[PDB]
Amino acid sequence: PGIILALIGLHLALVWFQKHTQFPGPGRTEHNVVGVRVMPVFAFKSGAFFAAIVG
Amino acid sequence: GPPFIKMRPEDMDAGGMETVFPWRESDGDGTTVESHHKLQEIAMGIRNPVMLI
Amino acid sequence: LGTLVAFAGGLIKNPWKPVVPTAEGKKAVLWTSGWTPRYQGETIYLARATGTEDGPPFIKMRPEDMDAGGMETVFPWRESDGDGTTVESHHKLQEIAMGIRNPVMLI
Amino acid sequence: SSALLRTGKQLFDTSCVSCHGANLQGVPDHGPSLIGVGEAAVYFQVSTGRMPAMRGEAQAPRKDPIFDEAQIDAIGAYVQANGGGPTVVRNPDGSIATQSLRGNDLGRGGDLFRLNCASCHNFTGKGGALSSGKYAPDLAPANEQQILTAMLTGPQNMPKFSNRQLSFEAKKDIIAYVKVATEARQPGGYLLGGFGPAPEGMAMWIIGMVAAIGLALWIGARS
Amino acid sequence: VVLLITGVYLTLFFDPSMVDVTYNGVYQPLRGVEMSRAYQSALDISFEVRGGLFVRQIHHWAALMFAAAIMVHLARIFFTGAFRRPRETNWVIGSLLLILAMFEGYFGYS
Ligand SMILES: CC(C)=CCC/C(C)=C/CC/C(C)=C\CC/C(C)=C/CC/C(C)=C/CC/C(C)=C/CC/C(C)=C/CC/C(C)=C/CC/C(C)=C/CC1=C(C)C(=O)c2ccccc2C1=O
Ligand SMILES: CC(C)=CCC/C(C)=C\CC/C(C)=C\CC/C(C)=C/CC/C(C)=C/CC/C(C)=C\CC/C(C)=C/CC/C(C)=C\CC/C(C)=C/CC1=C(C)C(=O)c2ccccc2C1=O
Ligand code: HEC
Ligand code: HEC
Ligand code: HEM
Repeated sequence: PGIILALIGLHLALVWFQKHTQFPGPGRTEHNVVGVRVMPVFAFKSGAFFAAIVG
Repeated sequence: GPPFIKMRPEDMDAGGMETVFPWRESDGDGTTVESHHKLQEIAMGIRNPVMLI
Repeated sequence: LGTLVAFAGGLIKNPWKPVVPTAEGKKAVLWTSGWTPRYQGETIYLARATGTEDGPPFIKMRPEDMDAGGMETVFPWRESDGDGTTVESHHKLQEIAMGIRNPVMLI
Repeated sequence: SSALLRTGKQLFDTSCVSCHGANLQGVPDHGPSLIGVGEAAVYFQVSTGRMPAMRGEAQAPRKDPIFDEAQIDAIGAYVQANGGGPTVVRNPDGSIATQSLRGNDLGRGGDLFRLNCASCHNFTGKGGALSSGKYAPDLAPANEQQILTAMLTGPQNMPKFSNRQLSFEAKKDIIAYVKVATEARQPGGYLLGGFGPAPEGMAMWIIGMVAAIGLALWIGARS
Repeated sequence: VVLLITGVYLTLFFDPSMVDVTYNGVYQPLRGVEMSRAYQSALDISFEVRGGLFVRQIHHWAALMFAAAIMVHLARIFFTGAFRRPRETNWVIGSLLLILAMFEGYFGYS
């Protein structure tokens, strides 16, 4: 569990600082990220998903 | 055979002390596993020991 | 190097050191079985398990206690082990019952 | 009226002689001799329905019985009159014992079952597969006398447990353990069949993962 | 996360020994049988702690879901091509995590 926790921390850090990938679409380029900000929306969706999985 | 043996009043002088435990002859000596369990539970009880003065 | 060797040196054991006493000296564990004689001519019975613990967990067998289509598991007895009354014989028997090379099929 | 096995040798002659012979001699093509066998073998083979059998192959399966109205007794007595095989247990009324064949110790019975019986059937008496066709059936619908006669007569490819290597108490205790293991609840929810992790993995993949992926499809947009 | 929480709960009742004892518990069809101390501790969790069977069942189901979700995530990463130039090392870390999860689940249910 300790090794797994360290590796998961490193994994999520690398994903956070190398921004996420995306699918080609209308306004998507290799130089921008199109989505929603964390602030109101993304934390909300993540927490609701957590609760549903626990359920 | 004996981890516990009975006592008589003459087995002590006027300046002696001794620790004693409850015997209950239905416990028997420590030969079988049943009597061995009974005796090992007698030996470990936090209110069993007694000083005889 | 010295530190790592001292760290990983308490775990290492030799699998071939003679520790098991037999009738030709002492052997390694991986070649003795419990069916191995100990003093050159001892009798080892084919005892069977009864599943009860009043006195017998193991009893001897006769050739007539089986028909032409039967199978039975047996264990080495060594009458010097006795029934499971005292703690000493109980330990001996519980070590007979758990040995990875002891069981045998009788056909 | 025990001096009447004229019935018995009225049904055998019209349902068995094509595969065992008129004198119970084992037609050298299909059937065994049936001389050393007794009433217990006939009872187990007919009451469970494995008898009179069609084509006959790696395993005769269990089917619906053909004979009752005390004619299983007729064939059993007729076959016992031609040999000395084991006999079916009886109660003080003359009927076949059901309740007297249940022991009172389930620990010893379960240990004996795990040592002798669980290898082919299961931990708790579900089925098990043998080589090249043959399998070991489920122990749920068999009653007590059928269990006793099964481990007493040693049917096809099942070993034969005499009354000298498995005494009568041992058999009664095994019967009691089997009948209790087939009739106890599952105190953890719906058991997925009695087997190990295969139904559990299937239920995971086909319930939990589809629920999770469906909620992921609902919450998140698709593009 | 759920695995961590339920395992921390479970560690308060488990005794990992291999010494032999006789059961003498509440489960009757096993009374008088000689068993190790770990098996007896697991039986005691199952039958003598209010809500222990529920917790160990949650633990096992969560382990299964952990493994399945890891495999589906790996399938996504592979098929969409999200392992290319900037992210090979993140792929490597994920592979190590997969191996460790497999062996951890094995050691757990043993
Ligand atoms: C995609 C990836 C595997 C490519 C790797 C690239 C490759 C070149 C690297 C080398 C790998 C080597 C050479 C060979 C790999 C083969 C094997 C030895 C690998 C070991 C572990 C491996 C890497 C794990 C990957 C397995 C794979 C990704 C599983 C994903 C399956 C898919 C995507 C699920 C989609 C949704 C799903 C189908 C919902 C429906 C449910 C169905 C029925 C799931 C089927 C199903 C499954 C999958 C069970 O595991 C299972 C287990 C026990 C009982 C039943 C089931 C069962 O029904
Ligand atoms: C301060 C205090 C502790 C001192 C104690 C004082 C002392 C005297 C008392 C002693 C008492 C001791 C013995 C015990 C105290 C504590 C004890 C009771 C704890 C034992 C276990 C206990 C029951 C645990 C309770 C806590 C529990 C209810 C809360 C759990 C909820 C938490 C852990 C959820 C966090 C989730 C996770 C770790 C955060 C990761 C960051 C988030 C999720 C972003 C992740 C994320 C990233 C990073 C992406 O890049 C990304 C990219 C694209 C899509 C998605 C994502 C995405 O989701
Ligand atoms: C040829 C078709 C066939 C018919 C019809 C048939 N049997 Fe059988 N019987 C067999 C075969 C084949 C076996 C071998 C057992 C096996 O392999 O399952 C057998 C086995 C038996 C056995 C057990 C033999 C043993 O050694 O344990 C008995 C008892 C028996 N039959 C009696 C009967 C009775 C009663 C009937 C109903 C009148 C009947 N048979 C009709 C083919 C048949
Ligand atoms: C894998 C070898 C094997 C062993 C060991 C074994 N069985 Fe069987 N058992 C079988 C086979 C094969 C059959 C099917 C015989 C038939 O259909 O004629 C069977 C049939 C039965 C049946 C009939 C099931 C029914 O629904 O009619 C019972 C009851 C039974 N066995 C009980 C036991 C008991 C009790 C033991 C332990 C003493 C045991 N078996 C050990 C293989 C075995
Ligand atoms: C991280 C991945 C983990 C996996 C995949 C995993 C998996 C498992 C599984 C499948 C079991 C079997 C449970 C049962 O059958 O009843 C188990 C048992 C157990 N786990 Fe975990 N586990 C994990 C983490 C942990 C952690 C972090 C802890 C403690 C901090 C823990 C503590 C325990 C304990 C004590 C048991 C034995 C208790 C019992 O069997 O009832 N586990 N594990």
